[PDB]
Amino acid sequence: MAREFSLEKTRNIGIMAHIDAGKTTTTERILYYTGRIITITSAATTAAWEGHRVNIIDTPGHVDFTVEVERSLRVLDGAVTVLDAQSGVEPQTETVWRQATTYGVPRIVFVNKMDKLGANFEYSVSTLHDRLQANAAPIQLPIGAEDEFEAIIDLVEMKCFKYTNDLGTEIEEIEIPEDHLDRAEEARASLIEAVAETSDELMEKYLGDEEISVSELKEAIRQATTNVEFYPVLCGTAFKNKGVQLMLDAVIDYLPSPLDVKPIIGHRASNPEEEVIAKADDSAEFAALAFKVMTDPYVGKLTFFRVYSGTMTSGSYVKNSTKGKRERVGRLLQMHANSRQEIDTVYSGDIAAAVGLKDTGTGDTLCGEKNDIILESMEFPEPVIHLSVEPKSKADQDKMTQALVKLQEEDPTFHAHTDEETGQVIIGGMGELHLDILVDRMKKEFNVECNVGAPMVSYRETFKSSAQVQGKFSRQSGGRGQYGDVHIEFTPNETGAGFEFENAIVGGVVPREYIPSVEAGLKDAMENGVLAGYPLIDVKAKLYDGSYHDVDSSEMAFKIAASLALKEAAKKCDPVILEPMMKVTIEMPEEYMGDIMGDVTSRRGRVDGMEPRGNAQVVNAYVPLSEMFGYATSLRSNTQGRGTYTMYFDHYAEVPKSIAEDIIKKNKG
Amino acid sequence: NIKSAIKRVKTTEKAEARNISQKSAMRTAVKNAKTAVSNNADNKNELVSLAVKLVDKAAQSNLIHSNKADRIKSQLMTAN
RNA sequence: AUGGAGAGUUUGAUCCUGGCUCAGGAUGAACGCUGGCGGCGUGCCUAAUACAUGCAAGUCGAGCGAACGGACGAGAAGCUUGCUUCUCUGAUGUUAGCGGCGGACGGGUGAGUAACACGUGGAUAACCUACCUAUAAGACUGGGAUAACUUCGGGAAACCGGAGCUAAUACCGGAUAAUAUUUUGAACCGCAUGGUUCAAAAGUGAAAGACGGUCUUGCUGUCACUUAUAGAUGGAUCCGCGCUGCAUUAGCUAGUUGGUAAGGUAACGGCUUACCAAGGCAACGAUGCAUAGCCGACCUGAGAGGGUGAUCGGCCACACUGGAACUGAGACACGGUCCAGACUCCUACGGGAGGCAGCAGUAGGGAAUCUUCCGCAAUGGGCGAAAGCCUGACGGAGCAACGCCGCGUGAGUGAUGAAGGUCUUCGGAUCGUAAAACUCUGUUAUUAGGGAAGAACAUAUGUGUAAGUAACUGUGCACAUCUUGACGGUACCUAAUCAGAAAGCCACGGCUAACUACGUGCCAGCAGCCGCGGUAAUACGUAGGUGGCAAGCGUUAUCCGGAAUUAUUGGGCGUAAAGCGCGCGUAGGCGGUUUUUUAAGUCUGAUGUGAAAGCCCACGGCUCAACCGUGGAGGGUCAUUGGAAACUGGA
Ligand SMILES: CC(=O)O[C@H]1C[C@@]2(C)[C@@H](C[C@@H](O)[C@H]3[C@@]4(C)CC[C@@H](O)[C@@H](C)[C@@H]4CC[C@@]32C)/C1=C(\CCC=C1CCCC1)C(=O)O
Ligand SMILES: Nc1nc2c(ncn2[C@@H]2O[C@H](COP(=O)(O)OP(=O)(O)O)[C@@H](O)[C@H]2O)c(=O)[nH]1
Ligand SMILES: [Mg+2]
Ligand SMILES: [Mg+2]
Ligand SMILES: [Mg+2]
Ligand SMILES: [Mg+2]
Ligand SMILES: [Mg+2]
Ligand SMILES: [Mg+2]
Ligand SMILES: [Mg+2]
Ligand SMILES: [Mg+2]
Ligand SMILES: [Mg+2]
Ligand SMILES: [Mg+2]
Ligand SMILES: [Mg+2]
Repeated sequence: MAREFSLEKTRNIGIMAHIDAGKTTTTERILYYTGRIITITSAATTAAWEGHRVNIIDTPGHVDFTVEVERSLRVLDGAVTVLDAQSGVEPQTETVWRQATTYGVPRIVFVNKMDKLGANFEYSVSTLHDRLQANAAPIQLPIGAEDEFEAIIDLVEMKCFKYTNDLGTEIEEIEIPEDHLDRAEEARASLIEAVAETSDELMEKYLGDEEISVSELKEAIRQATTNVEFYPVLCGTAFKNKGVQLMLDAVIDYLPSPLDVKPIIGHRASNPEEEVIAKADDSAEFAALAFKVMTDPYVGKLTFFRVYSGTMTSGSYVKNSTKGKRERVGRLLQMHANSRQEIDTVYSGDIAAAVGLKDTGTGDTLCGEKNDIILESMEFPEPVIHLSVEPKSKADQDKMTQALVKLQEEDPTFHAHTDEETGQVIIGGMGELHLDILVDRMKKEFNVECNVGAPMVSYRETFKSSAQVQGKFSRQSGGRGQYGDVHIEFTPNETGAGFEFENAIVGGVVPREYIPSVEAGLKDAMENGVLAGYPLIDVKAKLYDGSYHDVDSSEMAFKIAASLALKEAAKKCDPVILEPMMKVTIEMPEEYMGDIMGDVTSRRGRVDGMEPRGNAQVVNAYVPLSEMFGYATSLRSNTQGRGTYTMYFDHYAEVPKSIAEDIIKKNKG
Repeated sequence: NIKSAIKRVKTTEKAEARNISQKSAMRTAVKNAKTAVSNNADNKNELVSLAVKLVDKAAQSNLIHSNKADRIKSQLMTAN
């Protein structure tokens, strides 16, 4: 009938932070407080705070699970960034901060764990300023640290809250203590200056020395936050129930609504160039983005989607504009702190779960049947680690393929593909932990035990020395008589130039009919390895002389002659084995540049160069693909998780003597 | 389980108790009458009459069928 | 008479034989491309796989006690006569519980079943039947409990016990009543056993009240109750005949076959037990193995036949698996009970719970099959005196070109053969009256108005009439009136605006309707068969044109046809596949001429039946048609009965 909460009272927020910062504890406390006049599950939970609807998505911290952070920030409006008080900003805090910046999501910072030993609110704020270069300012002050932490001074209203217990109840609202009054006034001045740096009207009002009203200051903070120019910093301890109510109040006061957020732009299916703006309007056409897909053992497949514009009722038909198919919405569910509720309708700015959608994966657009809009999808990182996977029992390969398909639908960042050259199935993921979890899930949930290893590297062969060679084949002894003869000069071609066949035949000594057959025989014999079984590349074969018989000459005979010529050329030209070399670009803070270059040179690679980029450094190198195994883990260990890299096939290079000998021995036996 | 089904369970148990009591009584009377007829006793006719009374009351209660009661009476009164 | 088509391919060529292949029809179809609408149908064929969640069986207060509730309207004035308690009356009402009836129907499924399961025709003098109808006779007199409820105790829950009290149309004794049981006599009759009627006696139990009218507690209406005999309905058993593959399955059977006695059952019966005997089945296919629900019907075929057993109707069987009984008229019971088993779930760890092959839906399997929708308004069912409650039966709506049927995507004029594509002999030909342009229409579509039928009723209110009454109320019937629609403001109708939103698929070597240009060059590729492709490709890909169809068109799968290619209709065995190497001989098949007789086959007439729906013919109603409805015709190797004697069979 009528939406229980208006667009002006909706808050779609995500809790994000470094590992063990307290995201789950904070979410649990928030749910408990919203539910009182708690198991955390499902993509999003719906609650109510002070007449406002709050959708909460709790995100993972590990860099291995950046997919969840991406897919949540895509559909969310605001974010709460949690910081450990003792350490402030950490590497995954930085990563989630950059993701939120890329998605233009307003953020409020919350310094959790104030009661922990070593907690330093000022140091955490300084880390916000330095590590992130963020216009963040406190809107509160902590009275006490560690066990002494006992009150929070709200600076906007210059009011102290004293917490008398860890239960989160019986908070005393009092005036700021006199000894802390000067510090509170200084902090309020700093906050006002920070906001005024973005607001010109507030800047003039502050320069005029006139007192700032509470409502005016709250409005200015809201404007700056929703513009993503300011970051309010709060403090508390979710474990001991201090500051959670203040954090919720800040969520209401400063984080935006689906109206305050910037609009969404999509492309018409039939007019990709055409742009459609989908504002938060119930009366507009229905468009929503499916951001999560799971299987609930009780209700079946659940599709969690965020609705941007329009409304949609359960028990109807919608269009999957991305797939261009029709989906039956049979049931709509919303997950609360303790139970799931069936809801008959979903409006703009609501996160819900549909039951009965078939062939609707994450990132799909669900639009009204008549409409054909397509909203912007999500971009996820490319794989950073690759492993060759294979079932321990070959009888489960079909089960393995089906499990891989289902897992790829569940997880965008997990990829599986077959390599033609090596015939191996390779799984790519965001990290060792990611791949280990996926392997265990395949083993147990899908009952396909698999073993994983380093992917095989497809080597090549080449000729290092030039030589003129002859291939003759005479088979007149029995029955049909065959004759073939060729004289070919094999030359090391310029690396990367590929095979080049030249026909320097004079006088028709080799009939022009058989020359293509000679070239084809050379191509086949080069496809077959001459030193270790790998294809031969980068060779110039010049057919410069030969002989033929008016009857015995045949295409097969000349192919035999070409094969013999290649065999003798392999005997005489000292072939070598080539290995793929990857152009590798490594981005990291300069303080780890020496470690990165040392690791590159230890991987048998060479450092091509270095160059600043933004606030970090980029190192360009060439490393063997074989030596690039497990590089992401080493890079993260060297850079405290701050280093990233990309690698692309660049060229082939000669394998060292010992490595080539080992390869030859392995292939022979 | 249906409400009426639970109720029917209760009523079935009650009816079974009553029916088994009555059937046991009538069977005992029938056996006594048969023994008295087999070995002549001064109580023979009275026992046979009691057996017939209980047999007919059982047939009317539907514990046994009318034809079953008829067979019992026929054999009992042919022996007697 | 209503009905029957062939073609390619073995060769240098030929005729024959012979297989392979194609043109037709069909589908619960799937897939590929494409896709406008309406009507009527159809839609998990796979996993009788497992199932979250909601709903699918209740009803009766006019059977019963109790509890809650509190009108209408009592009393004191708090001086508030509008608000107040208990000392009342307490009506209209509601309910957990006892009791009655219904949960055995309705709905699902096809696992099992090769069997009197099913079909057809018969039989029961071997049977049973609540509710319903008719007739006749009754309903007399007493009693003891218990649920609920209160209290005490134990539990997470499921819920448990102990004590005390109270009802009934709950339960029980006694009284009278029999066509039922025993005995005796008599009469008549039949298909062995036996059946029907009459007369004597002995044993012998039934029941209940509720709501009203008249009020004389006497009479009495409706409903309900009991006994007996009939009707109706439903069920049970037996039997002839029919109904499937294999002998690379030949022996099977020991309660087995018969008799006697008893027990048991609604009922007959080795149904079961005790005894005696050694019988019973089987090449006319026993036994074993495999597969299968059967039928009406459905597809195909000229027919004979062949294939199938969705939707709809009948019969059967099953309800997680196996066994059992209870209650009951009826079950050995889908949403009952007990036990065992597998599996699953909850738990406070003490202990508890469950069965979608009901309707939706989930997971899974799959090439593949739908909404966790609306309403009891119609029809039907259960309960109720009735209003009414319940009803995922059912009536509707939603989805799917899945099928069939209907209508669109425009119509008239239009040479001036316009541009442009393709080909060209460079003249022209063709797309083409196609286009452009003028004129016209609005089926459709958009907008705005009007708007059905399906609805009969039941009940209630008025009278009239009929049995009974001493007379009413009531009961049956008849005529009137108020009211009852999920679909749905849907179908349909009217008015205005626009050709504007609405054509795709396959094929073009022969079979087989439709040919040319470029690209390729035994490659890429096509292909149902024969085959095509190596520079002149009507066979590969594209383009123009053409052909067939058209909201569908192609492909794949399966069935019948063509196939006389298992040949009864309707073929063969010298050389094409095919005469056992040859005797002797059993069963079986077949059998010379005449006469008399029988009526098993054979022929002919009558009667009953072969449900309904379906097919075919006719008619009627949706604007047509599909579809729907109503009559007719058809379908048996069917049965009973009466006739003929030529042939086959018997004497
Ligand atoms: C916020 C939240 O609930 O995070 C959860 C949800 C989470 C992000 C999970 C980690 C991981 O299993 C994730 C992946 C990517 C795993 C692969 C696929 O199965 C996909 C579909 C899957 C999607 C999400 C998922 C299930 C979480 C998590 C981290 C667990 C911590 C660990 C420490 C070492 C061992 C692991 C957490 O508790 O923070
Ligand atoms: N001392 C302290 N410990 C905390 C606080 N908040 C959370 N923790 C604990 O620190 C850990 C954080 O883990 P969790 O809350 O799951 O964080 P996440 O990794 O961000 O989801 C847990 O062991 C918490 O109990 C806090 O405010 N103070
Ligand atoms: Mg967490
Ligand atoms: Mg079967
Ligand atoms: Mg024929
Ligand atoms: Mg039942
Ligand atoms: Mg069930
Ligand atoms: Mg079902
Ligand atoms: Mg599947
Ligand atoms: Mg034939
Ligand atoms: Mg021969
Ligand atoms: Mg011979
Ligand atoms: Mg018929």
